[PDB]
Parts: sequence; C-alpha cells; structure tokens
Amino acid sequence: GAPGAPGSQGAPGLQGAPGAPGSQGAPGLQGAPGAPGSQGAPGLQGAP
Amino acid sequence: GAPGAPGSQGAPGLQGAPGAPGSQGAPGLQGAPGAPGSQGAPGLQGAPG
Repeated sequence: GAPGAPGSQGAPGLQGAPGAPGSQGAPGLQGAPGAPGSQGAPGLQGAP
Repeated sequence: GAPGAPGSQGAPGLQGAPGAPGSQGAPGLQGAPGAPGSQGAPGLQGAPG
C-alpha cells in the first residue's frame, strides 16, 4: 500500500435554480391621458 | 534424523486491496436544478382608457 490517494470531488457548483423567466415582458404601463375635448364650432357667430 | 515440519505459510487467497474511496459512503451529489416562481403576477391594471 502507499499511493492510495483518490483526489476526486463530488459535483460542486451546481446549485442554482435554472429557469429564470429571463425577461417576461410585463403587465403594461399606465398610458398617459389626453385632454378629452373635441373639435367643433367655437365660433363667436351664434344663432342666426 | 527426524527433521520436523513447521508447516509453510503463504498467501491466504484474498489479495484484493479494498481501497477504492467509495466505502459505501454515498459520494457527491449531482447538479442542483431549479426553476422560476410567481414572477410578476400583476393584479389590477391601470386601464386609463
């Protein structure tokens, strides 16, 4: 006997949880609004 | 004159040096897999409209 010296090692460095969404889009931002007026006839001329 | 016989000895028969490091000891584990979770699960939404 003598050189008996197994220098191996079990599986290291394999721990993480693979399967990250790796980016998954998103629910969606709240859009900015706008003035809900409208085009029309705001003319000084009124009832004929 | 009457030379005796001690009885010679020798190799018993099992010459297999049992020295592999397995030792029945459950060796290293194997790559730990994984997965994602409940990522964003957004509830209500702004709905400006």
